[PDB]
Amino acid sequence: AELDSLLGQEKERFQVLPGRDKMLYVAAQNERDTLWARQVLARGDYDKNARVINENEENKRISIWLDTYYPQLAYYRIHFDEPRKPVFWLSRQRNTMSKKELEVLSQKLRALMPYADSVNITLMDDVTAAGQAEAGLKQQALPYSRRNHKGGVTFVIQGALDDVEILRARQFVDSYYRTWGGRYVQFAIELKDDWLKGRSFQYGAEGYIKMSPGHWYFPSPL
Amino acid sequence: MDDLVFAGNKALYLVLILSGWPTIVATIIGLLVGLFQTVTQLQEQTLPFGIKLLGVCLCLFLLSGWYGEVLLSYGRQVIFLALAKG
Amino acid sequence: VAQNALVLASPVVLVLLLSEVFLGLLSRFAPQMNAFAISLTVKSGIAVLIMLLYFSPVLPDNVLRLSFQATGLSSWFYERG
Amino acid sequence: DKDLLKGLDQEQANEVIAVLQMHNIEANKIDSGKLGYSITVAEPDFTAAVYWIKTYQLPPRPRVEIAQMFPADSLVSSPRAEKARLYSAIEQRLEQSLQTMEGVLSARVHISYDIDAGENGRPPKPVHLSALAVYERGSPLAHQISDIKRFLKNSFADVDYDNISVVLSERSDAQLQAPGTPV
Amino acid sequence: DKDLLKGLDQEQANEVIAVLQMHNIEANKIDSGKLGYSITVAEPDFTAAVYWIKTYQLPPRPRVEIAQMFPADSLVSSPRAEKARLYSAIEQRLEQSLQTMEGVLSARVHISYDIDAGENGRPPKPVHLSALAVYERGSPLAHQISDIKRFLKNSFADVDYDNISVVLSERSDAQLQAPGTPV
Amino acid sequence: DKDLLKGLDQEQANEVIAVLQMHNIEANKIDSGKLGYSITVAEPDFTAAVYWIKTYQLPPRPRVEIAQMFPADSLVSSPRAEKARLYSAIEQRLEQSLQTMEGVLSARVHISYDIDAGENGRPPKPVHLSALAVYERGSPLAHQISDIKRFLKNSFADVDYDNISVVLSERSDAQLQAPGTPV
Amino acid sequence: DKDLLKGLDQEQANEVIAVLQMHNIEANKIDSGKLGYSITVAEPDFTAAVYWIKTYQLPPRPRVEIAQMFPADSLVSSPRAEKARLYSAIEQRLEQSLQTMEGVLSARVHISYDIDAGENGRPPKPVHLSALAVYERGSPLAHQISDIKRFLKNSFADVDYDNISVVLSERSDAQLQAPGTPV
Ligand SMILES: CCCCCCCCCCCC[N+](C)(C)[O-]
Ligand SMILES: CCCCCCCCCCCC[N+](C)(C)[O-]
Repeated sequence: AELDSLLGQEKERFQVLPGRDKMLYVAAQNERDTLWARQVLARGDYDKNARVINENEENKRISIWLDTYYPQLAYYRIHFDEPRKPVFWLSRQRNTMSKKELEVLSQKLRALMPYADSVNITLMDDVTAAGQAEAGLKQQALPYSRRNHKGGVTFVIQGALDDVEILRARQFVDSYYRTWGGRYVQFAIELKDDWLKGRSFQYGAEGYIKMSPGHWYFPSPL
Repeated sequence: MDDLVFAGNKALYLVLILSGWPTIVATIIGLLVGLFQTVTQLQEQTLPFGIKLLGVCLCLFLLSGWYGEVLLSYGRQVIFLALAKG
Repeated sequence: VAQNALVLASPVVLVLLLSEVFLGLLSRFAPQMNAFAISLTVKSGIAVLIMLLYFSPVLPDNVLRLSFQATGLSSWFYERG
Repeated sequence: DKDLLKGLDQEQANEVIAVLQMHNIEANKIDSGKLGYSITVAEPDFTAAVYWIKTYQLPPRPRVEIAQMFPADSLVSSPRAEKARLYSAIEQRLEQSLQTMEGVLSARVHISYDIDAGENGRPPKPVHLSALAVYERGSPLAHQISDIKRFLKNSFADVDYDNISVVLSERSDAQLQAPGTPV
Repeated sequence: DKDLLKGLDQEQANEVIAVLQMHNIEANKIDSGKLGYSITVAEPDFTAAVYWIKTYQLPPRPRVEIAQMFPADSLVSSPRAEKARLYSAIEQRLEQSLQTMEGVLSARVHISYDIDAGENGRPPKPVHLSALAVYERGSPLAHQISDIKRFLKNSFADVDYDNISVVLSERSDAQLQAPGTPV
Repeated sequence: DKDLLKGLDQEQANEVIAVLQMHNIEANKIDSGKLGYSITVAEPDFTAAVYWIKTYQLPPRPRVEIAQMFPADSLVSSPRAEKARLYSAIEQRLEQSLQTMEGVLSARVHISYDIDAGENGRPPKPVHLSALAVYERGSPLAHQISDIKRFLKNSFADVDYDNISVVLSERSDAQLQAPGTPV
Repeated sequence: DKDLLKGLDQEQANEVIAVLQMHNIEANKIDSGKLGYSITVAEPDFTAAVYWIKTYQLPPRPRVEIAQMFPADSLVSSPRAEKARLYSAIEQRLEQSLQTMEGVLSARVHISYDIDAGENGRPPKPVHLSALAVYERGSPLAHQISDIKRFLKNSFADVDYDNISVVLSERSDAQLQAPGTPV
């Protein structure tokens, strides 16, 4: 009685992989499917050892391990489109490593993932990431402000936003995060009683002058 | 405002309390005499008046004191509420 | 004016009518009972008792709903010149 | 088989079955007539079924409508009660109209009950409206918010596009395959 | 066969049958008379039927109309109740007239109930109207909105074209072929 | 076997079973009909079961709603009692609507009852709202607070984003495997 | 065996058993039906059981709620009684909501009753609140006080963070091992 025969009438929905620790790994696409699988094992419909996995869970677990043994590594995300050959995106500028060090890192990752045959390490450009973020906001025509730090970039979107703006914003952010992960760019959405949508000015003898950003804001009377 | 509502309510409340006992005894005497006149068939009609006059006067004697204490306390209270503002 | 007054007084008139008919019905079993004279002893207490319950709405009822307002001048007066 | 629930009505029973099937729990519905419906599951699945019944707070409660607080049977009706009943009927009629639009599967609507004051002696406040709705998969939600706002705006004497909130969502994936029976 | 629903009314049963057939589920309607109608399906389709009944919130509720909140049976009516019944009857009569236009299959109408205040001591506000309608396939919707607006404008003492909202949609594809029976 | 609790309600028993199962205590539910449900456990687990029942203060109580304090069957309603019932019905209808949003499992809502003064002869104070909600695992809570605030803002005549508090949390780990039986 | 107590409620018996077991005293609960529960212990433990029953003043008294002093079944109500019932129901509804937050086991809330005066002719004083709660082991209490304060602040028309007191504590060690039987 194979495991695939127990998961259901739809077959392609799940993917079964053998691992070097002599254990079966079931790859799922989402939470709902993950629980649909986990019920089978925990019920005890299968006799040997098995485990269920997904992209989000493994990203978390790997990050927890990196936090301990490589506490200063700058990286983005691990993609599992082909679960036998993951792709690990590292920053080109923020990391200094030798080729040898990169190889060792690769081997230790392979030791953490007994279901993977090899891990491909790829270097990505931060300017590229930041640019694609800004272009996506301009393309949606959301109002925003950008702030830069030595280790990251923030976009703040705030004010009395309209329903359409909210919808489009939340869709875009959800899309981008899936590609680049949260580790470098943060998007903050905050509603305020402010019709200027975060712009601010001072009136002097020379007329209007644009204020620097900040925490405090003038709640609109209008 | 609420002082006005409170004082006006209390006025009706005091009317009710003071008048209640005489009207009760005049009721009970009216019922008892009316029944008695059916239990023995007698068609008199001043007998209720004769008895209930004595009944009401007696309880006016009894309550003569509490009547004056209640009204004094109320008068002092409302004079304070009227004048003591600051 | 008469309508408003009746509409507002009604709740007390009803209870005092029911009271007097109730006593008249009771009199059937004891025809020497002066059901009229009993009602005079009772009705004043009943009146004050009931009005004491429905007393507090009197404050809002009059203050706003009955007070005249500047907007009505348009309908009650016009210029003939 | 272990008894989970007894004395259900029809509309509770079917909601419980739906939620269990979604999590791969095979359940059985039995009808006892005057005693209502009963729901049963196998022992290997009992623990899980208990955990989901707790998490989703099943069986569901009945829907609440404001008209239930102000029965017309009362001997006296203030203006406040009549005005409340009126608004509580308009809400239901709008919901039933939105369900007829193209693609909408269900919706809910809310009105600002200023009836919580009589507005006796005060100039009456403007109306505010909110709507929630669910769409078929593959619907351009952004382009459809406009229609809803346009339709609601003219249903009242004074409403501004600024005062109308609209939230839309898509249908989840379809549950078509049956759950597996315990070994 | 598994029981989905019992004690349905005729107009509810035909709605459930229609919705299930659209998704390729063969269903059966049984009549018990005083006990109403029953709906049954095969086991392979039970799960799907449950999920669709949940998703559409079947069986449908009865239709709401504002005159139900203000029955004439009472000896008393304020001006507010009478005025409410009047508008609640005009709405229905307009829908019944629009259904007679060329190509229209169904429609629904809403009027601004300004009676949610008395308009006592105060000038009465202008009327607002909204209408929804469904058309046969191949109808020039753009050129048909004008006719509706023109017709509705004159049904009231004071209405502006700006205050009339109209939303139109086409009939979906016809369900003519019967669903396949489970093997 | 030792008796823990007797004469329980159905909804009141399934909570006890849930809490015990979470701590690896195998329990049994028995039905005596008019006498209700009974809960029993083995002796080796009796001590632990007692400690948990105390710690969680089981069995749970009935849930409270303000309308229970001012029954509509009274002889008279003060304006206070009418206004209270009204608010205590809007609260429930909002909770039932929030549960329909995508991903929300449960929620609770609170409104500022300004009615603790009549506001008669006073300028009425602004409304304040609070909400709690539980989400499915893997939800970006930060990005989802915006939707809730937007939706609640327009449900009332006068509310500022500053006056709305929202607290969100995720579902705990699922209890799927059954507890072990004492040796 | 010596009789300690007779005629207990179910909720009084389980609290007594819990406190005796904590001090290593093996106790027995007996059911006499209409006569309630009885509690018995062995002679070597009798003295200790007596001393602990005195120290904790067992059995517990019933829980007190302000609504009990002003039953809603009265035929008359002052403004003061109505206002009291109102606040006595808000307190309970808040305690019931706090118990749903993450990892809170139990909580208590208190509200400042201004209702003991009409504040007659005076600007009515602002409201004050107090809350107690019990957390699970390993909770960052310091970081969790903020959430509670935030949630309470918006539940009322006028509350300042300065006027809210919050006290938190962790759960004691678990009593899992059974007491030893007297030799
Ligand atoms: C026909 C008698 C009407 C009497 C109404 C006034 C009652 C109060 C009399 C004063 C107090 C009692 N007392 C005995 C001193 O007269
Ligand atoms: C008609 C109301 C009842 C009769 C009492 C009226 C008040 C009379 C004055 C009370 C004086 C009391 N006193 C003698 C202690 O001063």
